[PDB]
Amino acid sequence: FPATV
Amino acid sequence: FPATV
Amino acid sequence: GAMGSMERASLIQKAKLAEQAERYEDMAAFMKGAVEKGEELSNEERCLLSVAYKNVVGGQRAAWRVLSSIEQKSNEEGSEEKGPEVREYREKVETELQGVCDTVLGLLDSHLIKEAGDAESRVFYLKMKGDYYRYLAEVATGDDKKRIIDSARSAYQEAMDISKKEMPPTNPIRLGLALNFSVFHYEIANSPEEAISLAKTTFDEAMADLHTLSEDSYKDSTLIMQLLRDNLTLWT
Amino acid sequence: GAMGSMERASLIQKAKLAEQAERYEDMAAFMKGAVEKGEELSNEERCLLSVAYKNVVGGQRAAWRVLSSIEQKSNEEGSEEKGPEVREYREKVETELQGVCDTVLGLLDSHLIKEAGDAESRVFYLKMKGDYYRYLAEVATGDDKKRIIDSARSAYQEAMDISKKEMPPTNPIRLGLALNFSVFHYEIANSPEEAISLAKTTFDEAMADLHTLSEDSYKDSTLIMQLLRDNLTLWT
Ligand SMILES: *SCCNC(=O)C(C)(C)Oc1ccc([N+](=O)O)cc1Cl
Ligand SMILES: *SCCNC(=O)C(C)(C)Oc1ccc([N+](=O)O)cc1Cl
Ligand SMILES: [Mg+2]
Ligand SMILES: [Mg+2]
Ligand SMILES: [Mg+2]
Ligand SMILES: [Mg+2]
Ligand SMILES: [Mg+2]
Ligand SMILES: [Mg+2]
Repeated sequence: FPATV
Repeated sequence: FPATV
Repeated sequence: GAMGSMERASLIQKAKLAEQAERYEDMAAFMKGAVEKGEELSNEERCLLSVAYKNVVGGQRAAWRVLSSIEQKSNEEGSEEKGPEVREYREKVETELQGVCDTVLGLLDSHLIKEAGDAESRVFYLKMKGDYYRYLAEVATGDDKKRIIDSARSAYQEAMDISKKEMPPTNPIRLGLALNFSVFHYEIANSPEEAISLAKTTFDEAMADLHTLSEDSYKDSTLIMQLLRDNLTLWT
Repeated sequence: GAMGSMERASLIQKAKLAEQAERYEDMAAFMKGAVEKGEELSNEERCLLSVAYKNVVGGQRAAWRVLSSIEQKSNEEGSEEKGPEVREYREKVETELQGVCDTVLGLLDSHLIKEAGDAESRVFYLKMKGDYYRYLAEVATGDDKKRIIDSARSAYQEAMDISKKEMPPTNPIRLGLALNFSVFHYEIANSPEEAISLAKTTFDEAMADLHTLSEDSYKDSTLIMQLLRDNLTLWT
């Protein structure tokens, strides 16, 4: 999965 | 801490 | 609210204790209680609220993905029928996840967003609104799926418009918003080109502004810039 | 019980799904429902029950230790008074932990132990009874603290007596029971010499019996033997 903050 | 199972 | 009898300051203190103890459900309940006191949140308090719910929903999302994967494999050819249990349990986790999202969105709508006038608070809350609609979109399949997606898009877009007018390109909230809206484009809106364009433009505009920053601000901004680069590497 | 309407087999299936999803609270609730159907548990089902509650209480114990450490530092000299919040929140976690222990002990008493006739089931449940009294003892400070400790000791001792009569020295349940009873001696009963003696004798008697085992049984037994050695290295 791609990075989120 | 010591090991327990 | 079960937190109605506890002092606001005690709720914030206990949220910090819960974080140290990795008790994120408690942390979220304490922060919900603090929001419901009706006063605006400081920057640190907004961080506590977001950290608590991000961890709670993150665990639910991970569990939902595991169960959805099992459910999909059970529906392939040659798979032995094993009854309704996998769907039922995936639905149970999904319903709990939706409940947490609805709770966060309810706090934002009553009444965090409408009282948030400074860019740092308003962009932060609108980013959260986009995030929690995005989590609803990840599990949505019904008549309202397009409206859930558009709700995420609309909140992210208002946050982007404010952030571009009112924040420097290195502001960590602006960067994190762009990171997440880019992921929205890639994983929700079937728009990988828009995701890639947004991540690249955000990275390049932040890079050109790093020279204005102190050492500590530089560390914060470059950390999020690296996440943008990580996604770009994943996608290209 | 909220699980009263679900089939026993569906509860077991969902417990396994919950384990895969790392949803240990759900796993424990499903297994509690399965126990409450009133039928005896198979070896795999006993494992699911123990894994679920071990993970739930393990997380509570870790959180309790974090909070107790903060509370103790707040009570040192020169520490700024910060109110009742740390004690209150430690007490909240402690009460939840005690509730989980009481729930497990209740399942064992009504009626798992009394129907367990084979050594493998009876020793397993008595080990669990000792473990959950041990967790109660870790947080106990009141009039009944000595009785809680003796309840753990008594359950462990009955399990040891059965295991020595009815199981080979390499049996993994016998080994895990000895490991945990040794830790009881060291960390609860203020008896480090007994802890060390038990771990060493258990290790040496298992070592002498390994020659009787298949490759797969050897792997299971040596894994627990290594934990005994790890504790001995920690203690000597
Ligand atoms: S709000 C959590 C605490 N984080 C921070 O203060 C820093 C600046 C280290 O990182 C932030 C801040 C804000 C956001 N955001 O997307 O709103 C992301 C990050 Cl990594
Ligand atoms: S019950 C959990 C599954 N574990 C096992 O079957 C093996 C044999 C791998 O390990 C066991 C079994 C029983 C116990 N015990 O103390 O009751 C411990 C371990 Cl590590
Ligand atoms: Mg007040
Ligand atoms: Mg649904
Ligand atoms: Mg553009
Ligand atoms: Mg039935
Ligand atoms: Mg107490
Ligand atoms: Mg002896």
